[PDB]
Amino acid sequence: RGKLIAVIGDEDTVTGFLLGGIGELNKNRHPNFLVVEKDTTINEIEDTFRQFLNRDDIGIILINQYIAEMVRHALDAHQRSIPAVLEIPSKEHPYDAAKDSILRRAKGMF
Amino acid sequence: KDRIEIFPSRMAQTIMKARLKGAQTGRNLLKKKSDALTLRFRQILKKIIETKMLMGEVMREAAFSLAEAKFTAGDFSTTVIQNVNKAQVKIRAKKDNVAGVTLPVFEHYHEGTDSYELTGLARGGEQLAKLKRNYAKAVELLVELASLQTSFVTLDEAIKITNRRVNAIEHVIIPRIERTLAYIITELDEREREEFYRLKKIQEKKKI
Amino acid sequence: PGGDFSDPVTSATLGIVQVFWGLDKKLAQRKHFPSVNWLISYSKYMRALDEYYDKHFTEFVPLRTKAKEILQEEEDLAEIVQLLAETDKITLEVAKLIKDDFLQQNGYTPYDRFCPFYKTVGMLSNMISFYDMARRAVETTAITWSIIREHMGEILYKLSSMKFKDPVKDGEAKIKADYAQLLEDMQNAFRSL
Amino acid sequence: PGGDFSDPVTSATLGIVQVFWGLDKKLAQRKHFPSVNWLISYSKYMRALDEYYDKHFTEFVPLRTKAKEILQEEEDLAEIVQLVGKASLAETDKITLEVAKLIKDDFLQQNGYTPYDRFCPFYKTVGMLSNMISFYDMARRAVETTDNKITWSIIREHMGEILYKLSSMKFKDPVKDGEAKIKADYAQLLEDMQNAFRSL
Amino acid sequence: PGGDFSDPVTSATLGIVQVFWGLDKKLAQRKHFPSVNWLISYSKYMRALDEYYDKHFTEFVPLRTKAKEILQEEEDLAEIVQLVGKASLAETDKITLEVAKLIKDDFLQQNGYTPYDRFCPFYKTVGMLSNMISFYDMARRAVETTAQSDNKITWSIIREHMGEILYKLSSMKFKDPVKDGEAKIKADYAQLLEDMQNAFRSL
Repeated sequence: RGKLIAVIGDEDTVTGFLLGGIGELNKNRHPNFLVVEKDTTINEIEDTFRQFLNRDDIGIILINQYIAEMVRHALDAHQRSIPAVLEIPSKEHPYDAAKDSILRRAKGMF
Repeated sequence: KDRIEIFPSRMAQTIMKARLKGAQTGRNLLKKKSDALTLRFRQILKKIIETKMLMGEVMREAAFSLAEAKFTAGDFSTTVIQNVNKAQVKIRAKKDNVAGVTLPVFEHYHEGTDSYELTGLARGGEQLAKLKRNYAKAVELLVELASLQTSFVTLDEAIKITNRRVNAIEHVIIPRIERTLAYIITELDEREREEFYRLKKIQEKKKI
Repeated sequence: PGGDFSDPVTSATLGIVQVFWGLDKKLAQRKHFPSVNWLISYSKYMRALDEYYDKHFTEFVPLRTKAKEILQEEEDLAEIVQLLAETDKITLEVAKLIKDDFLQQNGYTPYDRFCPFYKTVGMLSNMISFYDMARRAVETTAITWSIIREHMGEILYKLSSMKFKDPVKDGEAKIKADYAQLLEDMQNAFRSL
Repeated sequence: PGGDFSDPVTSATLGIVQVFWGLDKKLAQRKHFPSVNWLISYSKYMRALDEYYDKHFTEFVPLRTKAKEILQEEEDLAEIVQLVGKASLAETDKITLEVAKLIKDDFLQQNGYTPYDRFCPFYKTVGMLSNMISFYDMARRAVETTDNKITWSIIREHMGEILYKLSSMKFKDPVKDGEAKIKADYAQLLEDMQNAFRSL
Repeated sequence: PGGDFSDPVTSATLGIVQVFWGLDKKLAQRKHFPSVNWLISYSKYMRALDEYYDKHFTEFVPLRTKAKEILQEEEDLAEIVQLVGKASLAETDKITLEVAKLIKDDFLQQNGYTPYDRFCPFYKTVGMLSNMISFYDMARRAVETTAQSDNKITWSIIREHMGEILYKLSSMKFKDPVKDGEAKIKADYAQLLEDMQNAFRSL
């Protein structure tokens, strides 16, 4: 009721989630997502992630694992609970278990 | 610094003794709180992976149904990304007091806005509704996992705070107080001894 | 003396007298004569006055036991608090209110030259009722302490200013009517929550 | 008085005596009949008797030191277990506190009300100590843990029967059992463990 | 006896003398050889002496007061540092703590058995304190002026900027009263001060 789910992903994920209704244009006509491909750059990803951070109506972030690999330093440096960032891996490629921001916090685990 | 500055007297003994008892009670309570918070932490850890694996299989199935819909309607991706005005699902930030700490937690609210039905491209709505279910279940499970995530991080920070407090009371306060107490006891015994000596002296002199 | 609790004089007197009042560890408020130490304060006429009071006042027995309980309660907690639960708060501010207004008589003033029985009865009854109407649970019965404070700040000021009802000037009927009116004010304030 | 060890008497006695056999009521709550808190006890005649044990019980000498080391080790192991839990332990750690459990249950606790466990003749004790340490020595420099290793659950599923016999060694009564019989029996247990590592 | 101050001998002497130089065993344990517990020490000849400083070393008067306040403030923080760790304090606080630490390690410490520190002429002490307080106030004002800017100067930045300058300030104590002229050591202090000014302005 309060905030807006946001997603950054390849065409597959963003399509599938906009099917699910995850998506909004603010009063300034600005999306809460970013379609990213080979033509999208790393610095643009980081800048748009910070743009999401600036918004007060986000709550949740949905990052494809490639994108997480691309901007690892930005994700790790942002040790904030306000964006409950969740990692999710892509379609054609293996599940991403290592390099999880929370599994490193645990030590007595796999 | 090694001792709390108080002049020796019986009052000092009683007050320091009360303060010492208090220090032990407070330590013992904080230890117990830390134990409970550790338990809740570990309980979170026990379910994170199960949620992650159910996540994995669900998303795999749903993006498969997406591939099938792409076979059916061809290029509905372009029109669906074209059609973004309003969402039908929001997130509600509510609280949980599992302990004295305040815990952030989320709920999957459904606004109910009309979805964008697509039928023009060879009438793929049969695949599209199948997708509307496959991805919707995934979204629900996401909201749950995110709730778990934020709870985890806040819980971690709180438990470290309590551990700091326990160490502070355990390795600093108690030795200082008990050292002070021993010093007071020694001073009082010395004073009583001096009084005894003086009285014995006058008593011995009384013979003459 | 400097040895408040160990001199032989207090010891010997303590072993004979029937009713004893003492002060606690010397507070920073050196002018705080009405202190009471529960460690050595006692009275052994509790039984003998039961048959007198059963035909004058019977309400004060539970009130007095509750007062002793709440005083004990913050006495137990203040140690940890120096080093939280809503009931802990309610009890702590109630006990502080008692200590500041029901106790802490100046003695010399138009408002403490003498306090007859009825004034004490009204004061303590209203205080304990105020405690009871909040202590029950988070709700009014089986929110937080701050919302109670911000709503009932004026009422709390009235609770504190109860002591300024001079018996020499104001008649007893006026003062007890005022106590009852303020009781109704508390009831209205709690029911609106 | 009240456990206060600053009593001048307590300090004076502790400064002269050589051997101290501490006792603990907490141990007695568990029904540990010989309630001896080893963690606080100690003996200063170790070097005094080394000649007798060299002459008669050559093998005894190394065994006891390893035992004391194991006690300290399981203390530390218990600390780290309390920190997280027994899941995080490696296999060597698992074997070590398992041996600590078995030594505590059999070699440490005593029941003086039974004919078979009311008097130690000091050669039965030597035998059971030797067998215990022989098992502990099998755990090291003879398993894959010292590529893929072998978790102790497999070793348990293999020879829990010989573990049980090692535990039940306590029920030997010298009055009814010849000294030679018990030594031969413990040698039988040793060569049973021998066949045990031969098969695995 | 006992190392405390409860025996009647000491208490009697306190009531007569005007100046008091307490010593603390832990300080001598530290090998902080001139172990003077500035916190407990005091002197009742502060007055009837200001004229001398006004006539010779007028600048010394504010300087010592500033140093005393800094030491007191360090002490006033140290307990809360000890109870609760770092990373909960503003930049000014940690800056004051660290400069006070270097004051402790350098100015207060004095090894009179090395040939070069057997005796310290007063002007050397004055110059040393002047350099210290100048550096302190310069750093504090610099960090303060950038409090609300987009780039807040932290202590780590200051260290990265001036580690070698701090090292020279520490080694400042290596000036032999003989075999080294008064003029040259004074010029060295002035040159170091100019270096500090240049490094600050460059930032």
